[PDB]
Order: sequence, then C-alpha cells, then structure tokens
Amino acid sequence: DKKSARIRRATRARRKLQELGATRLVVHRTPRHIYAQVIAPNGSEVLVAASTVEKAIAEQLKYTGNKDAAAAVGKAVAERALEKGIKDVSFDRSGFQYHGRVQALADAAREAGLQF
Amino acid sequence: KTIKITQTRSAIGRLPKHKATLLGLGLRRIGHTVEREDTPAIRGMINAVSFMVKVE
Amino acid sequence: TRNGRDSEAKRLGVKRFGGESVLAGSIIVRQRGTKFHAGANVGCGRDHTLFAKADGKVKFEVKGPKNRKFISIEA
Amino acid sequence: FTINAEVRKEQGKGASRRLRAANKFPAIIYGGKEAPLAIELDHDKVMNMQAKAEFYSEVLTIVVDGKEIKVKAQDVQRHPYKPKLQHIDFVR
Amino acid sequence: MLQPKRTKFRKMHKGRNRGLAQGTDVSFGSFGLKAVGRGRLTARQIEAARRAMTRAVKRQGKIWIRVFPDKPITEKPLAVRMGKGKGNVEYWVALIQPGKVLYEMDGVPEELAREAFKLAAAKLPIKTTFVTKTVM
RNA sequence: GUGAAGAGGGAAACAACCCAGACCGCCAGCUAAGGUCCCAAAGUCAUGGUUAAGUGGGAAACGAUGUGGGAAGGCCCAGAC
RNA sequence: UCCUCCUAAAGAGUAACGGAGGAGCACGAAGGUUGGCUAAUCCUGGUCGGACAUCAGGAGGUUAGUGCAAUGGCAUAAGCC
RNA sequence: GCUCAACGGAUAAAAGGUACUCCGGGGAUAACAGGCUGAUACCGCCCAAGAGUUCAUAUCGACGGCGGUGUUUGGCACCU
RNA sequence: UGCCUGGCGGCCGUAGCGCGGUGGUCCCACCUGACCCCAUGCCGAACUCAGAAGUGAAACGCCGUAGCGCCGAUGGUAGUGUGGGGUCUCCCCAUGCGAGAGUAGGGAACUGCCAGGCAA
Ligand SMILES: [Mg+2]
Ligand SMILES: [Mg+2]
Ligand SMILES: [Mg+2]
Ligand SMILES: [Mg+2]
Ligand SMILES: [Mg+2]
Ligand SMILES: [Mg+2]
Ligand SMILES: [Mg+2]
Ligand SMILES: [Mg+2]
Ligand SMILES: [Mg+2]
Ligand SMILES: [Mg+2]
Ligand SMILES: [Mg+2]
Ligand SMILES: [Mg+2]
Ligand SMILES: [Mg+2]
Ligand SMILES: [Mg+2]
Ligand SMILES: [Mg+2]
Ligand SMILES: [Mg+2]
Ligand SMILES: [Mg+2]
Ligand SMILES: [Mg+2]
Ligand SMILES: [Mg+2]
Ligand SMILES: [Mg+2]
Ligand SMILES: [Mg+2]
Ligand SMILES: [Mg+2]
Ligand SMILES: [Mg+2]
Ligand SMILES: [Mg+2]
Ligand SMILES: [Mg+2]
Ligand SMILES: [Mg+2]
Ligand SMILES: [Mg+2]
Ligand SMILES: [Mg+2]
Ligand SMILES: [Mg+2]
Ligand SMILES: [Mg+2]
Ligand SMILES: [Mg+2]
Ligand SMILES: [Mg+2]
Ligand SMILES: [Mg+2]
Ligand SMILES: [Mg+2]
Ligand SMILES: [Mg+2]
Ligand SMILES: [Mg+2]
Ligand SMILES: [Mg+2]
Ligand SMILES: [Mg+2]
Ligand SMILES: [Mg+2]
Ligand SMILES: [Mg+2]
Ligand SMILES: [Mg+2]
Ligand SMILES: [Mg+2]
Ligand SMILES: [Mg+2]
Ligand SMILES: [Mg+2]
Ligand SMILES: [Mg+2]
Ligand SMILES: [Mg+2]
Ligand SMILES: [Mg+2]
Ligand SMILES: [Mg+2]
Ligand SMILES: [Mg+2]
Ligand SMILES: [Mg+2]
Ligand SMILES: [Mg+2]
Ligand SMILES: [Mg+2]
Ligand SMILES: [Mg+2]
Ligand SMILES: [Mg+2]
Ligand SMILES: [Mg+2]
Ligand SMILES: [Mg+2]
Ligand SMILES: [Mg+2]
Ligand SMILES: [Mg+2]
Ligand SMILES: [Mg+2]
Ligand SMILES: [Mg+2]
Ligand SMILES: [Mg+2]
Ligand SMILES: [Mg+2]
Ligand SMILES: [Mg+2]
Ligand SMILES: [Mg+2]
Ligand SMILES: [Mg+2]
Ligand SMILES: [Mg+2]
Ligand SMILES: [Mg+2]
Ligand SMILES: [Mg+2]
Ligand SMILES: [Mg+2]
Ligand SMILES: [Mg+2]
Ligand SMILES: [Mg+2]
Ligand SMILES: [Mg+2]
Ligand SMILES: [Mg+2]
Ligand SMILES: [Mg+2]
Ligand SMILES: [Mg+2]
Ligand SMILES: [Mg+2]
Ligand SMILES: [Mg+2]
Ligand SMILES: [Mg+2]
Ligand SMILES: [Mg+2]
Ligand SMILES: [Mg+2]
Ligand SMILES: [Mg+2]
Ligand SMILES: [Mg+2]
Ligand SMILES: [Mg+2]
Ligand SMILES: [Mg+2]
Ligand SMILES: [Mg+2]
Ligand SMILES: [Mg+2]
Ligand SMILES: [Mg+2]
Ligand SMILES: [Mg+2]
Ligand SMILES: [Mg+2]
Ligand SMILES: [Mg+2]
Ligand SMILES: [Mg+2]
Ligand SMILES: [Mg+2]
Ligand SMILES: [Mg+2]
Ligand SMILES: [Mg+2]
Ligand SMILES: [Mg+2]
Ligand SMILES: [Mg+2]
Ligand SMILES: [Mg+2]
Ligand SMILES: [Mg+2]
Ligand SMILES: [Mg+2]
Ligand SMILES: [Mg+2]
Ligand SMILES: [Mg+2]
Ligand SMILES: [Mg+2]
Repeated sequence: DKKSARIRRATRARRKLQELGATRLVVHRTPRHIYAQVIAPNGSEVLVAASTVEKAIAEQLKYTGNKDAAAAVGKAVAERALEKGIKDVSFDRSGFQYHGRVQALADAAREAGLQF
Repeated sequence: KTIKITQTRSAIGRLPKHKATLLGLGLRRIGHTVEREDTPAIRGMINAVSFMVKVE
Repeated sequence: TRNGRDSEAKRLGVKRFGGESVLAGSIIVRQRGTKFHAGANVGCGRDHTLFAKADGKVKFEVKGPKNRKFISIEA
Repeated sequence: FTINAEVRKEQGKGASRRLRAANKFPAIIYGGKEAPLAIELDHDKVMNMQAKAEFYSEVLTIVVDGKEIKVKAQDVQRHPYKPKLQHIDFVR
Repeated sequence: MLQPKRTKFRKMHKGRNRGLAQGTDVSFGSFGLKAVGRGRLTARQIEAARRAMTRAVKRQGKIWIRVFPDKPITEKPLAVRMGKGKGNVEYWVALIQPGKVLYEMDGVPEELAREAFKLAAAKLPIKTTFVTKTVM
C-alpha cells in the first residue's frame, strides 16, 4: 500500500504542528486535481478551503493537475484567507515532497499575500 | 442534631491514625461523653474507631 | 559469595500527581523511557524527564491509537 | 427435579459464608430479557441431586415465592477438597 | 526423578505456600488423588508414589502426574556457619495447596483404583483423598 | 505496638504477651482484661446438650464395631440379616 | 567506587559474606538537521549454489534492531539509509 | 598531571614476628561447660516392592512417609 | 433534506482481521507516456513532471456475514484495611472494600468541520 506509507511519512509534521498550536495549510495532491485547505489550530474545523475540483477554478484552467493549476489554487486559497482575517499560517506538505505542484502552490500562496 | 459519643476502651496500643481520630473527635480518656454535630465526617471518624467508642 | 553488588537508587517516578498546581519548569515525571508522553504545555528532556512548560494544573490522559499515557497541563 | 428456594437479601462475602455455615448455599438464576435473581437454597438436597447425570443436562423447575422458574445448571463451584457445593449458575 | 530441563535461575526464594489450589477438577483421567492438606512434594516422593501406583495396577491403565517440581530447594552443608552465600540446590519440590489433584488414573475399575491410590497416599507427606470425574 | 524510659491488674512465678498510662490523700462507688468450690475477692448461678479419657491439664503419620449428632443409600408379611 | 534487575510489602526510600549481570569506554560521523525507508524467520522457483552468500514473489508482522549489561523506552520511528 | 580502585582520597614516602611478652578494655567477641534449636546423630513408628523353597508382615524389609529423645556432629552467641 | 466521493480531525479493537459482495457520470485508483522539474547507491519500481486512450482487476470505499479477535454483567470465589479469635508455617470471625478468570449476553463502531457530484 502507498497511501499508508504517505500517512506515516506525514505524521511527524502533523503531530509536531498540532503541538505548537499553529494554523496549518493542508495540501492534498492527486494525479488529477490538487486540493488545499487552511485548518484551525485545534484541527477539527476548517476556515478556508479551495481546489481544482471547484468549478469556479476548474472552468478557467486548461487541465486540472499541473504547476499552472496549483498556482491558481495557491493564489485562490491565499486570496480567501486574507478576507477571512488569516495571515500567519504554517504549510503542511502532507507527505508530498516539496518540489513541483506543492511548491508551485506554496510560492503562489506566498506571492498572493499569505505570510509563511 | 447532635450525637453523644463515649470512649469505651484505652488508646494505648493503637495506631497513630486511631490515636489521631480520638483527638479529632475530642475524646481524651476512657468514659468521656462528648457530644458532636452529626455529619458524614463525624460518622466516618466514629466508623474508623467503632471498636473503642459507643454512640448514644 | 559470587555477587553482592547493586546501584544507588535513582528516585524515578511521578513527582507531581494529577490535579496538582505546578509552576513553569516544575518536573512532573522522572523516568527512563517514555512511559508517559508529553502533551499540551509539557516538555520532554534528554533524560525523558517530563516537565511543565507553563503554570497550571497537571492532567494525566490516556489517548492515541496505541493507547498511550500522556501528561498535559491546563491553566 | 423440583427444589424450593428462597430469595437472597444480604449478599457478599460475609453473608455467603454465614449461609454456607448453615446447611445452605447461594445460587443465581439468569437468562432472557429479565433481570438476574439471587437464590438461597438448601445444601443437602442439591448435593444428593447432582449425583444423577440428568442434573447437568435436563430442565429443573426452581420454586421461588410460589413461582416455578425453568432452568438448566450452566456452571457450578465445587468446594476445593471437601465433597460439597459452593455456588450454582442456573441459565434460563 | 523429575526435574526441570534447564531453568532461567538456579536458586529461588523460599516463598509462602498459601491460598487454595487451581488444578482442582479431574480433567484427563476418570479418577484422581486430590490433596486435602497443604505442603510440598519432593521429586522423590512423586516418583515413589508413582511407582507404588504403577506396580499396583500392573501394565494396564493410564496414569497422569498433574504436579511437577520446578522449585529448587537449597540446603547448607553440615558443620557450616550462617551466611557466606545462599546454600546449594539439593532437591526439587512442587508446592501443594489444598484442592490440588496430584495424580489421575484411567482404564481401571473403581475397586482396584482406590487401593492403588492408598499405596501412593502412604508415600506422600500430605493428607490426600480420592476424587471421581464428575460431568460438569 | 510495647519495653528501653511505665508503675498498677491478669497470664502460678514471667522487661517486650492481654488489660491500662501512678500529681497527692480517703477504712467510698462503677467497670477492663481476667475471673467467681477451697488455698484467695466473687455463681457449689440458670437453662440445653457433649465428654468417662482425669480428656480437660503437651504432639504426628497412621490405626480402631469408643461415643454423639445429622443427610442419604441396600430388604420383608411372597417373613431379608 | 559506579550502572541494571529482583529482594522492596502497586509513590520515593529500604539491609544481609541475599539472588543474577555489567562499567573504568566508544564515535568528526555512531553528532546536527533535512528527505527517505522497514524488520526476524520461513515457504516456493531459480546457474555454479549446497541448510545458509546474491535474486524474485508470497508468508509473518517487530519474534528484529538499538556501538557494549540489564531495565524502561522507540513506526511520528530513538531503527536502517 | 593520581587503577589517591581501601574509589569522601590519613603521609610525597612503609612489610613481618612474639610461646619472652606487657597495658587498657570486652562475656559488645571465640575456645570449656550451661542455654535456645534439633539439619545431623540416636531411638521408635507408617506404607509394604521384595527376601524368607511356598507365604509380604517367624525374621528381614527397598522406594518413600511421620514422630520422639536431647546421647553425637553442628548452628546461634543468651550467662560467665 | 437525503444519497455517494475526497480532505482534515474526535474517538482508539462493540471500532480490528478473515470470508462473501457490489461501485466508476464526477471523486479515487491503477493506467498512459518520459525533452522539461526532479528521481534511482541499478531500474520513470519509488519519487517527479506532461497527459486522460484504458479499467474498476489490484487497491480503496460501501453493504452482508460471528470465522476469530474485542467488549462483558448479576452471583460466587480469591485477596485485603480495621478490631477480635484459633487447633497459629496456616486459617477463622465482625465490619468496610472486593477482583482475575470464567458465564449469560453484546458485537461486523460512532461522530464533527469542509469540498465536490447526483435525486431534490
Ligand atoms: Mg491496648
Ligand atoms: Mg490521667
Ligand atoms: Mg555512597
Ligand atoms: Mg535500582
Ligand atoms: Mg538499594
Ligand atoms: Mg532537550
Ligand atoms: Mg458487598
Ligand atoms: Mg457489588
Ligand atoms: Mg471478612
Ligand atoms: Mg438467551
Ligand atoms: Mg508473597
Ligand atoms: Mg496461582
Ligand atoms: Mg486456569
Ligand atoms: Mg571444631
Ligand atoms: Mg564463600
Ligand atoms: Mg539504655
Ligand atoms: Mg508493666
Ligand atoms: Mg504485671
Ligand atoms: Mg505462663
Ligand atoms: Mg493462678
Ligand atoms: Mg496469682
Ligand atoms: Mg502476680
Ligand atoms: Mg520468656
Ligand atoms: Mg482481650
Ligand atoms: Mg493515657
Ligand atoms: Mg498520668
Ligand atoms: Mg485524678
Ligand atoms: Mg462491681
Ligand atoms: Mg450495674
Ligand atoms: Mg472463667
Ligand atoms: Mg493469688
Ligand atoms: Mg472466696
Ligand atoms: Mg449446678
Ligand atoms: Mg494430661
Ligand atoms: Mg482413623
Ligand atoms: Mg434417614
Ligand atoms: Mg563514590
Ligand atoms: Mg520494587
Ligand atoms: Mg517502591
Ligand atoms: Mg509500598
Ligand atoms: Mg544490600
Ligand atoms: Mg565486577
Ligand atoms: Mg549518520
Ligand atoms: Mg556512514
Ligand atoms: Mg545513535
Ligand atoms: Mg527523518
Ligand atoms: Mg532539498
Ligand atoms: Mg528486542
Ligand atoms: Mg532492551
Ligand atoms: Mg513491559
Ligand atoms: Mg540519530
Ligand atoms: Mg577507605
Ligand atoms: Mg589502597
Ligand atoms: Mg562512599
Ligand atoms: Mg570509603
Ligand atoms: Mg601505603
Ligand atoms: Mg598467645
Ligand atoms: Mg615486656
Ligand atoms: Mg590484660
Ligand atoms: Mg585491664
Ligand atoms: Mg561487635
Ligand atoms: Mg565442644
Ligand atoms: Mg566444665
Ligand atoms: Mg558452646
Ligand atoms: Mg527445651
Ligand atoms: Mg526432632
Ligand atoms: Mg514401641
Ligand atoms: Mg517399626
Ligand atoms: Mg511398620
Ligand atoms: Mg514371595
Ligand atoms: Mg535443649
Ligand atoms: Mg546437654
Ligand atoms: Mg524439645
Ligand atoms: Mg550444643
Ligand atoms: Mg554474649
Ligand atoms: Mg545478636
Ligand atoms: Mg562469676
Ligand atoms: Mg478495550
Ligand atoms: Mg474480497
Ligand atoms: Mg470488485
Ligand atoms: Mg475514466
Ligand atoms: Mg508507468
Ligand atoms: Mg506512474
Ligand atoms: Mg471508459
Ligand atoms: Mg455496515
Ligand atoms: Mg445475526
Ligand atoms: Mg467469544
Ligand atoms: Mg472498554
Ligand atoms: Mg475480556
Ligand atoms: Mg470491567
Ligand atoms: Mg462481583
Ligand atoms: Mg487483623
Ligand atoms: Mg483471648
Ligand atoms: Mg482442646
Ligand atoms: Mg466496584
Ligand atoms: Mg469480571
Ligand atoms: Mg482458573
Ligand atoms: Mg471476563
Ligand atoms: Mg452472544
Ligand atoms: Mg446479534
Ligand atoms: Mg467485529
Ligand atoms: Mg446483527
């Protein structure tokens, strides 16, 4: 199984980040689509969420699952997050190597105004 | 409502706890009819040293 | 005899018990390995010594997948 | 295979031993949606009853307060070395 | 003579033989020799009581030994002062509480069983009694 | 816990066991442990049983138609033991 | 002299010429951190090659490992890279 | 810069003999005897594989078991 | 309102295994490919990127099932604090506490925020 190997690969970051009590930006990648959601320091309730599965963002792009789409999500989430009042957050890469789409999402989230 | 407690046995070869309990009830010597307010505590104190006290 | 040796005892155990108000820095448990784990506002030193990181009342919890004992503090 | 039996009122270590030192012993009836029923009964009868192999198989009707309850002997506690019963679990 | 084949520890604390036994029901065989008294059975006593049974019932029948020593008893030599170590392990004993089935027997008559267990009972220090396998 | 560092009453006598903590006096009364036929203060007390061994008033494996209770299990009027 | 376990009577502590074992170091990577990984032992097939070297899959799941005793601990891995 | 490892380290630096002995002490501590104990010793008894031509119990009694004594070897160190 | 997915928790075996199923329009998965980003102590297996032909096989999710695990009374037993007592290596009595194992039975979890698709 792959999933389970990705969960335990993530867990250290998650458990460390819930201990500090920080608002984390979870980013689930998928072969088709990329997701993102800013979750409260308690961990249960979500404040902001956006993805390429949302038609509002899906209708604009060429294909939902690439660096240019991940930037469009990474911008979108950080556009909402500032309207809600969020600014200082952390970035939970969630067992995905900080390299392609997730880096494109992170850089877009930085460029959009979200402080981390 | 009060309860008349009486010490009916010596407190010589006794445990420090039981020696204390009598000091907490206010019993000094054998044949000392001390009356106390009836609460769940005092009944507990009496229950601790029931072997050496008598209730009226 | 063949043996007759022993080590000096280490004074390990729960120092501050559940409910007890502790100060920031106070040691809660000296132990060898993580019998108890660090929860909220509790640290864990090189010696696996759990200590308070904030002024509050010590709380012993039993949570997690493997059913482990955690020590948290709540002000 | 019919035994008269009283309902228990005291129950614990102190009561049970006092009871067993009076030619009786504690048993219990349970089964179905109804509540369990603690049952004091005579020793010398039930000692003679268990010699027969039917006792640990067939249905027994225990008489309690007039009412006859149908049961089977599920489990039983022998006294360690002396030939005598301590306790019987009657399933309904 | 029964003995553990290798152990973790050579010498063991004296302990306190208390409470009631657990091997109380007659499990394997039809008949059994239950220990009424309390005490301890040496390896020698068990073998001596086994030989006395086995010889009484002849080649026929089947016998179990529910007890096993697994407790080493030390003893200090003669003309030796106290201390200067724990003594040396001399014999092996099984602690027997009341209720313990010691021996079990099967494939013989009730008449010839009881007489076989008497001869064993005469070799043992503990007061014993006959017990039959009751169905539940 | 007691003695040590605690006298007094009991356990024959008996630091440590049971009862109980002596400030002094009285030719007063109630009790504790333990006792009540005589030595020696108080029941030859009352009721219902057991014990025949002087058990009580040292001791085991094992031995035995001792002797009391019980709860069962083998036979009768075709009359068993 | 120091460490580990039991004795030690479910906080700590606790003796004996009581019961068992270790230490008088090691390491510029065996530290730091970041990013990864998962073990034993079998089963079946396969050149030399056989019980066992290396490979493949399946079974088991921490019986493994932890620089060295024992203890407590570690998959978020303190394990191996 | 110290196996000051007798590891809170008396000196930088230290082994023996005394039946030729002596002083101060101790029944805080041994040797004799007493005491407590009874593993051992001694003396009984229980079971009875067997021996006794047959036959366990005339006489012996293996394997084991339970006591007594305070006679041995001891243990303890309570008196001196 | 409900039915289906994903994400992130709460709760950690009544929640886990096995077995029997069934699901692809989105969701998820394998699957396609290998200039580019990056990757292999060899290997686009993994990690990674560009895609959307293929299928729900495996995986994953959901429904069914006691195969086991797991939970689990009442009663009794063991143990034990305190005061007594005995035939004192061990017990017993008054009173307080009271298991473990087993037994009847229960049992193929339960939720919260959020996002999408479909019947509305
Ligand atoms: Mg007293
Ligand atoms: Mg006075
Ligand atoms: Mg020291
Ligand atoms: Mg230690
Ligand atoms: Mg110590
Ligand atoms: Mg630290
Ligand atoms: Mg009760
Ligand atoms: Mg209850
Ligand atoms: Mg009791
Ligand atoms: Mg039913
Ligand atoms: Mg013990
Ligand atoms: Mg046991
Ligand atoms: Mg068992
Ligand atoms: Mg000599
Ligand atoms: Mg020596
Ligand atoms: Mg003095
Ligand atoms: Mg006195
Ligand atoms: Mg006196
Ligand atoms: Mg006397
Ligand atoms: Mg007298
Ligand atoms: Mg006198
Ligand atoms: Mg006198
Ligand atoms: Mg004396
Ligand atoms: Mg008295
Ligand atoms: Mg006084
Ligand atoms: Mg005075
Ligand atoms: Mg006065
Ligand atoms: Mg008077
Ligand atoms: Mg009067
Ligand atoms: Mg009297
Ligand atoms: Mg007198
Ligand atoms: Mg008189
Ligand atoms: Mg008279
Ligand atoms: Mg006499
Ligand atoms: Mg007899
Ligand atoms: Mg009759
Ligand atoms: Mg030192
Ligand atoms: Mg301990
Ligand atoms: Mg302790
Ligand atoms: Mg303790
Ligand atoms: Mg020591
Ligand atoms: Mg050494
Ligand atoms: Mg390294
Ligand atoms: Mg290296
Ligand atoms: Mg290391
Ligand atoms: Mg890491
Ligand atoms: Mg990097
Ligand atoms: Mg290991
Ligand atoms: Mg270890
Ligand atoms: Mg453990
Ligand atoms: Mg490391
Ligand atoms: Mg020194
Ligand atoms: Mg030296
Ligand atoms: Mg020192
Ligand atoms: Mg020193
Ligand atoms: Mg020198
Ligand atoms: Mg000389
Ligand atoms: Mg001279
Ligand atoms: Mg002199
Ligand atoms: Mg002198
Ligand atoms: Mg001395
Ligand atoms: Mg001599
Ligand atoms: Mg002399
Ligand atoms: Mg002498
Ligand atoms: Mg004597
Ligand atoms: Mg003797
Ligand atoms: Mg004689
Ligand atoms: Mg004889
Ligand atoms: Mg004889
Ligand atoms: Mg012959
Ligand atoms: Mg003597
Ligand atoms: Mg003599
Ligand atoms: Mg004697
Ligand atoms: Mg002597
Ligand atoms: Mg002396
Ligand atoms: Mg002494
Ligand atoms: Mg003199
Ligand atoms: Mg559970
Ligand atoms: Mg299937
Ligand atoms: Mg399918
Ligand atoms: Mg498709
Ligand atoms: Mg591929
Ligand atoms: Mg691929
Ligand atoms: Mg298709
Ligand atoms: Mg379901
Ligand atoms: Mg069903
Ligand atoms: Mg089950
Ligand atoms: Mg539970
Ligand atoms: Mg259970
Ligand atoms: Mg429970
Ligand atoms: Mg209960
Ligand atoms: Mg008591
Ligand atoms: Mg008395
Ligand atoms: Mg008597
Ligand atoms: Mg309870
Ligand atoms: Mg239970
Ligand atoms: Mg059991
Ligand atoms: Mg259970
Ligand atoms: Mg059921
Ligand atoms: Mg059901
Ligand atoms: Mg289930
Ligand atoms: Mg069902």
